[PDB]
Amino acid sequence: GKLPPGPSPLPVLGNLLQMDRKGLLRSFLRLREKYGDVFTVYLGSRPVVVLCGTDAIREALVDQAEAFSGRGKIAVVDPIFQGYGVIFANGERWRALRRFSLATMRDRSVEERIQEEARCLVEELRKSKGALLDNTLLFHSITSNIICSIVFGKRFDYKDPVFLRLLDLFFQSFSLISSFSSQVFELFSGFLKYFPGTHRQIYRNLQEINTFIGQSVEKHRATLDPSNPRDFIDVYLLRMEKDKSDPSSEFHHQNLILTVLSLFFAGTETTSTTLRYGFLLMLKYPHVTERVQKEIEQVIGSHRPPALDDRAKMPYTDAVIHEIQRLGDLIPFGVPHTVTKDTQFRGYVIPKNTEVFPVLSSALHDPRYFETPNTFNPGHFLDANGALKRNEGFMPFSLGKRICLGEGIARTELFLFFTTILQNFSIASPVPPEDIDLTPSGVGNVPPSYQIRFLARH
Ligand code: HEM
Ligand SMILES: OC[C@H]1O[C@H](O[C@H]2[C@H](O)[C@@H](O)[C@H](OCCCCCC3CCCCC3)O[C@@H]2CO)[C@H](O)[C@@H](O)[C@@H]1O
Ligand SMILES: OC[C@H]1O[C@H](O[C@H]2[C@H](O)[C@@H](O)[C@H](OCCCCCC3CCCCC3)O[C@@H]2CO)[C@H](O)[C@@H](O)[C@@H]1O
Ligand SMILES: Fc1ccc([C@@H]2CCNC[C@H]2COc2ccc3c(c2)OCO3)cc1
Repeated sequence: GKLPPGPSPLPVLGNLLQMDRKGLLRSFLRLREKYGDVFTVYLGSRPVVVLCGTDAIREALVDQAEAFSGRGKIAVVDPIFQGYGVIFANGERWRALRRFSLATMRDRSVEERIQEEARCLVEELRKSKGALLDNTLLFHSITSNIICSIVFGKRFDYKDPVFLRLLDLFFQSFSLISSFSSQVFELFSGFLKYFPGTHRQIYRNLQEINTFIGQSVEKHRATLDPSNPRDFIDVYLLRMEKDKSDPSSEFHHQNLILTVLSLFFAGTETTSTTLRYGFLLMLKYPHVTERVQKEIEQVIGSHRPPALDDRAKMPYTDAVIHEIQRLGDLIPFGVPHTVTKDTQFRGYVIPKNTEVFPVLSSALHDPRYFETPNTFNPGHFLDANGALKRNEGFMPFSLGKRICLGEGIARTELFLFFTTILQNFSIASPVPPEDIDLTPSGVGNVPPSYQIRFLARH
């Protein structure tokens, strides 16, 4: 057995010279062209196995789900997470935190917090009276507020300057994490960590968030009612007490800080940018947005708030959302995995702990599953009867055991925010549809910034 084929590497520099300067995603797509769907690339001196196309990614993450369930490190944030918290934990630590986190958030429901946030957002947008605005901040705020409501048992006002201060420096961290400079850090951190760069700024920002999280933990502990836990932090503190006699237990303070940080880290920016991309497509394609508001009117009407049960009756809107996520492609080369043991895969052997990237973009644009993969097309998700249809290339949340933990919540946000906004508002912008440019990144693709008006309807 051996590793999947790929370009021969240099000793310190790995496959530096066979990389493309546009970044990792582009580097991977060009190599795929030369080497096939499964290949090995050296990021500095680390071998990394790259998976492209729906079928190879499913063969790994679904057909050998356990083998492929390891988590690989992200150099720019590892000095913060250091293998703690739900995202970056491995083995028994991960299993315990993932089990605990799923059970905890799945119990005012999440749906209800979302409808309340959407109600707050609409009330805020109305105050605009159709003024031009950049919706970036509002979309960061609504999605952060869903996580806040789950973890801290509260939401924050849109104009709260302390919320906004922390929000700003938190979201600044995402742009930085996505930059070319950080991508270079992913390859050569062993050297570059000794010099100034984005990694110090990412570190400082996230540590400052950890400080605030730590203060809210103290405050929760001081006011705790063990009979009536308020939120994720309360429930976790009760688990710490329950496990206090087990010194092997994963429920300690560091896992708590870093699990809370993980939920904001994974659950805010992807959701927010999906919404922002969505509204950019809805300005580019008024006929779609018109059909979505027609379906809203038929199913929901103009008086009551959308509810999640509405989605089953709204295949067209559901299909529009699927297509926004697909074309959005917000995590285009996945989040690194590792194999948890020596692994046979398509006739190659992948040694234990080798890093693997599932290149979700190449599934999202797979021409086997999407007739017009580069064109916005809700028909990709609709059958001949206009009913929603599952699509095997649709894996924006990934697949298998590491599948997005927040998938259910994120989809509920997407549905209720898109539909609650479009129920109450129509949209316009200074840029005619024809000149709207959808090209982003890209460790995470970021849409252009744009101006929009929300025009209150009857
Ligand atoms: C449109 C919005 C979202 C998208 C497309 C998305 C996508 C992803 C992806 C691609 C992964 C990597 C899975 C893998 O390792 O292969 C992931 C992991 C994760 N996601 Fe999401 N996400 C979104 C929103 C959220 C939200 C709202 C939450 C929490 C409320 C969240 C929580 C997490 C967590 C905690 C992990 C680590 C899972 C693990 O390692 O077991 N995500 N998500
Ligand atoms: O002088 C400071 C005053 O502000 C306080 O507000 C608290 C709030 O009660 C408290 O809920 C808040 O917690 C901050 C949690 C950190 C949130 C970080 C996330 C925010 C959303 C985006 C992702 C990151 O911190 C504030 C710190 O001040 C209290 O309102 C006052 O009692 C206090 O006197
Ligand atoms: O990590 C060290 C921290 O120690 C204290 O906080 C601890 C507390 O010392 C520690 O008591 C607490 O664990 C208790 C959590 C739930 C208490 C269980 C109770 C159940 C009812 C019967 C009494 C016990 O965890 C906190 C997490 O920080 C300090 O308050 C913090 O400032 C300090 O950061
Ligand atoms: F589990 C999760 C981990 C990281 C996220 C990030 C959250 C913010 N927006 C970008 C998401 C992906 O970021 C990555 C992707 C691959 C990488 C990378 C960083 O550096 C080199 O290889 C989301 C969920």
